[PDB]
Amino acid sequence: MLEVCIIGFGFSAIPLVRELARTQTEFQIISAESGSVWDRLSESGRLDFSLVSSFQTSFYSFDLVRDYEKDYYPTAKQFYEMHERWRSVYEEKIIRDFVTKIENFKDYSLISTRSGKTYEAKHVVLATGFDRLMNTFLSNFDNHVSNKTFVFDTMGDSANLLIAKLIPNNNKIILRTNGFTALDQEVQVLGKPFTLDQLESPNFRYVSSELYDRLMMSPVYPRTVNPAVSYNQFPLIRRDFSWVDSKSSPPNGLIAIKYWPIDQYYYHFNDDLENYISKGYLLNDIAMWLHTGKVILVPSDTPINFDKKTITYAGIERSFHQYVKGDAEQPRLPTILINGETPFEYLYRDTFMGVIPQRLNNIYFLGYTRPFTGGLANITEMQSLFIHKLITQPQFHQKIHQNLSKRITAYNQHYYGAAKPRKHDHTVPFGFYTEDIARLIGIHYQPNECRSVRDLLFYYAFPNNAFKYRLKGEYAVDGVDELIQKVNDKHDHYAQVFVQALSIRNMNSDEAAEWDHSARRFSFNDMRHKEGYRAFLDTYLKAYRQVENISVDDTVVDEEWNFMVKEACQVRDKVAPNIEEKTHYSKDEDVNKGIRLILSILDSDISSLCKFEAQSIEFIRRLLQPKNYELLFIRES
Ligand SMILES: Cc1cc2nc3c(=O)[nH]c(=O)nc-3n(C[C@H](O)[C@H](O)[C@H](O)COP(=O)(O)OP(=O)(O)OC[C@H]3O[C@@H](n4cnc5c(N)ncnc54)[C@H](O)[C@@H]3O)c2cc1C
Ligand SMILES: N[C@@H](Cc1c[nH]c2c(Br)cccc12)C(=O)O
Repeated sequence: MLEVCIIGFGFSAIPLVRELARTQTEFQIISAESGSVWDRLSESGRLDFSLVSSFQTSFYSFDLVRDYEKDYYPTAKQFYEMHERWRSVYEEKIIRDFVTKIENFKDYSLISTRSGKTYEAKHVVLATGFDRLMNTFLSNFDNHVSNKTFVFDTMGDSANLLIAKLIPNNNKIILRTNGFTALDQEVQVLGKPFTLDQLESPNFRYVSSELYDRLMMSPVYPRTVNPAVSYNQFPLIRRDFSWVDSKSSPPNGLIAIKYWPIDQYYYHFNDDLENYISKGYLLNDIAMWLHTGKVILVPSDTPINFDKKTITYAGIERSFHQYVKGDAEQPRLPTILINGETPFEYLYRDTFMGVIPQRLNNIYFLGYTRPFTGGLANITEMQSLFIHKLITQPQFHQKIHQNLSKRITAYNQHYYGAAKPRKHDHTVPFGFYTEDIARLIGIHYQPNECRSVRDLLFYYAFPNNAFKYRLKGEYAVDGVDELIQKVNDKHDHYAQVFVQALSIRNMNSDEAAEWDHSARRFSFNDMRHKEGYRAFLDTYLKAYRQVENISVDDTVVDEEWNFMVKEACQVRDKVAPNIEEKTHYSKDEDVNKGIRLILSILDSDISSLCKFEAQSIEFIRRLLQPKNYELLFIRES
């Protein structure tokens, strides 16, 4: 009988197949001939976009140890070509067929296929991905539509990509919204560019959930009164977060869109716009679209006449060309019968770590946990080590399953509280998930074992990418030592994000919210750095039309649209005049000061250590024994 059957091979299954081949575990893959969305987008020539996730979090450790030389955002073409390169390695192990039913029993599972062939396996892994209706909308989208009005009822990464393609052709975008969370995918720290995944320092949650809440949540929750932040200029971008009932922040279930801020897009791509646009690097600054009025937010109750294709706002019956409603992604799961009898019903919170459904036996889910920020690779690489250890080591399989129900209950209370299950429950902060899996597997690090300040920087400030836990130990990948060294040298050993915790150690949430936005350019949604890129935007729109071979008449002025923009931007026109020039930027001066201190005692032992320095050395000493380190779902009962 087959030891392992993997149903679905695209991207999530790659790191698991690598570990099974290394231990020479008997496995077989069954994946359909149709392929994935990247296959459909390749055949139609629609891989002309880039990832919302950084290279260091979007490619696997065993690829990064060879190819990493700098931080950047890969293209969809590079992402798919990596999918194809690995499929070529493992094509001999893939049966091209479609699984239609799985009958799960106490020790094995009976797998049925579309061709009629039957397979038995002791361990079954599902890595089939998700179905999304927006995928087909992207696959049939005509990029030549011009001078039309579009109404979106949902905002997301796919809607933002569609808007990025609609803006340059003089298309007007109406968002009937109940709010959305948008974050600059790259920010500046003292002028230097940082992708947002670099500044999350998740292990500071072990100090206190309140400190880490003040570290992260001011750009999400309306905590600052600073008139330069987008959620003060456009209050309809605010979401209702009354569902949050956990003390772990950012909460599980929170989703955000990652976009190019126009100032960072200009920094990277201005000197070769047409080539970068053709490569897939598209300006998608939703904050810039609201600033210029190319996108307006209207209340969700704004009346739409779907018969006449009109939307009534600002006393205007605005005709629209197309209405866009996003869907909810659902896992591509085949029919699964518990004990061969009872249909299994998927529920993320009824699985352990998104991997182990407790209603089934020896069935594992790979690729259904979504990262809040960064690429899926961080999640699926850690999931693949977790699944591999469960499959190949019976004492670990036993240790996890003996109290599986209690682990799931303890996990849900920690990350969801008393909140009822939501459709977005599968979204987790990547630095929390990778660390949780590392502690479950035993490839984690110990904060009490740091001896120098450099050790505390690596533990707390170095991002919890998958490869961070593959330097030594059971699942070490060769070359990670050089990779971690290269990453440390290019990011000043992450002292800058370490210093942020130093700077807000004695602040309350309101003081930290104001300190976050006291910078000349605060990380996310800074509306002071948009107007200065208006002329560049015109250059961008022209470069886009040349790449796409489009002729767009942008002379006819839409006085009706300008009237709706004025109605929609009343709050902006009231709060933006209150933006005041300042002589000191507290965050910049505090972070620059702390970096000087940290880099001066970088190699000193913590035991071998006039006031800011004194409270910082005390803060550094307390880091050896964090008081919020307990994670109940890690324990065996
Ligand atoms: C438009 C879009 C943009 C994205 N951008 C990013 C990004 O920037 N960064 C990021 O980290 N992630 C991104 N993702 C998510 C992720 O990278 C992709 O979803 C990727 O395909 C990984 O999914 P997967 O390998 O789990 O499943 P897939 O690769 O989608 O599918 C695995 C395979 O399983 C097969 N299969 C399914 N059901 C069966 C069955 N019953 N029997 C047999 N075979 C089956 C399918 O045919 C498919 O070929 C994006 C996703 C989409 C749709
Ligand atoms: N702590 C840094 C970066 C940061 C804050 N909040 C974030 C969220 Br939410 C997602 C990703 C990154 C960040 C800062 O304060 O600028």
